[PDB]
Amino acid sequence: PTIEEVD
Amino acid sequence: SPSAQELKEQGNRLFVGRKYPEAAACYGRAITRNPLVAVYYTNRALCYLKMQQPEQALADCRRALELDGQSVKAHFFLGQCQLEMESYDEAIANLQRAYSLAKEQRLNFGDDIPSALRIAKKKRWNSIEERR
Repeated sequence: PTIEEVD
Repeated sequence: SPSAQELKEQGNRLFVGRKYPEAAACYGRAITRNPLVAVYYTNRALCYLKMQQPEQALADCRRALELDGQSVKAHFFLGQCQLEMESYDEAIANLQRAYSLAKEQRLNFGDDIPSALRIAKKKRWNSIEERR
C-alpha cells in the first residue's frame, strides 16, 4: 500500500 | 441527490481514473454535505498535490488537522506542500511527525514516509550546495 492514495 | 458517502466514493473512482480536478470537485461536494469529515480534505489535498497546487493542498491539510490532529496523511501531505515551498525544516518536521504518528497507529505505508524524509533532506542539502 502507498500513502498517496485516497481513503 | 447523492449522499456525502456516495460523493466521496465517486471522487475516489475519479481519482483511480486519474481525473484529479474532477475528483477534487467531487470531494468539495462531499464537504458540502458533511464538512466535519477529515478524510474528505486529505483526499482533496492529494488531488491538489497531483494538480501541482500545493497552496490549495496546504489549506485542506489545515482543515483536516483542525478536525483530526492525529491525521498521518494530513501531516504527510503538509510536508509535501512545504517541500514545494522550500520550507525544508518545516517539511522535515511534518514528515517526521507523520512517521511517528503512523508508528503509534500501526499503519503500513511501506517505505513511503522514510522515502519522503530522504527526499526532503536531500533537497535541503541541495539548497545549501546551490548557494556556494
